[PDB]
Amino acid sequence: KVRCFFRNENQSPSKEILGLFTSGGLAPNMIITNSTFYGGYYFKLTPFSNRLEWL
Amino acid sequence: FESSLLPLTVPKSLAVGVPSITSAHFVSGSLVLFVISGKGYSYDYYENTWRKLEGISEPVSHISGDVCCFKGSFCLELSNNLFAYLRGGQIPGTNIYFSDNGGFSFQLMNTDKLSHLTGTLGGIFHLHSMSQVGVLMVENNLGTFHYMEYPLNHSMGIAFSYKNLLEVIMKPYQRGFMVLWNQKSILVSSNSGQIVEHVRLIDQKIFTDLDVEHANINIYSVASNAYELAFLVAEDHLYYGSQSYMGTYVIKLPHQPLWSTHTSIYFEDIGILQVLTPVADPHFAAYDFDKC
Ligand SMILES: *[C@@H]1O[C@H](CO)[C@@H](O)[C@H](O)[C@H]1NC(C)=O
Ligand SMILES: *[C@@H]1O[C@H](CO)[C@@H](O)[C@H](O)[C@H]1NC(C)=O
Repeated sequence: KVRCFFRNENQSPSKEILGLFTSGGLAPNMIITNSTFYGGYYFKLTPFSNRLEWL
Repeated sequence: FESSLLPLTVPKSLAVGVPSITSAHFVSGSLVLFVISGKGYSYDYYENTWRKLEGISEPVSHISGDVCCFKGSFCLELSNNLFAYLRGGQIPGTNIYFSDNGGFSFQLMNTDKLSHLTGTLGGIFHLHSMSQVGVLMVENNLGTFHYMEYPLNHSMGIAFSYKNLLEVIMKPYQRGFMVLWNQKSILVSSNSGQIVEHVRLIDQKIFTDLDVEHANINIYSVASNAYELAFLVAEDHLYYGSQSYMGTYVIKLPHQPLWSTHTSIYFEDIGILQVLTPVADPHFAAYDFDKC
């Protein structure tokens, strides 16, 4: 289980960037790769009313 | 605004006492809706026929609506929905009105819908972009947006300061963009009102937040476009900026004496700003238009 946040000129987590990317319908993807493996895991779209960062 | 036009006048049969346009709105068809002295009126520009609106019983300050005109029945019925409200009214006791067909008939809209709300009413808006009805609700010095519909039903947006009142401009293409501006402030919303943020000004390639009241400038006019935004500040200043995602950047244009107490700016086309001033001719009583 991991908590991740978009980093801009503000290093601290920001509840505006999350709101922008969620109001556009955009959520991060994790790409796990190996010598012989490729896998993708999508962060579930959630309202940014409370969440300060992606989980 | 080519040629010269006589000023628009009330025929005087349906005397409306003082003739102050509190708001005007372009409904589908040849009709134009004015709120004169708290009463709705419809004017047909091809005729000179003025029609008072019977549905609105209590005084209203503003009429709000959204217009699409892709050639179809859809954008027509989208254009039909309208709201009539008194900006600044108490949250409880003010009566809001809705029109299902153009502006022709107005029906009062029921309170039970928003009891859970107390404070002044900055505005009631139909947000067809998000398929949502949003009310700008002012419960303190700060103001918020509340969305009546299921998802988010009664879901508050992030609060923004709101001393005094604000005028709200909706972008034509229903991209979701909004401009909230008054004399001492200008706020923009990339979102549909959920996040309301200050505009950033560029000076010598450094960007910084702009507070109109802080810099003491007083904005005299704003011109709004589908993708762009400009405003003219009373002390001969003109700012042009590109409103978009990731914030809005505004650059101050080179100096020019463009302010003359009757001037106003508007966007003729993408990339073409127009400064317009009515000059009065004593003999002919029809106004010339000085264009820049
Ligand atoms: C659904 O949305 C609410 C509103 O913030 C949130 O608190 C809740 O955790 C969400 N539920 C799920 C399962 O994501
Ligand atoms: C409205 O939303 C609230 C929470 O946002 C929810 O608890 C309620 O069930 C919803 N009711 C209707 C009628 O949509």
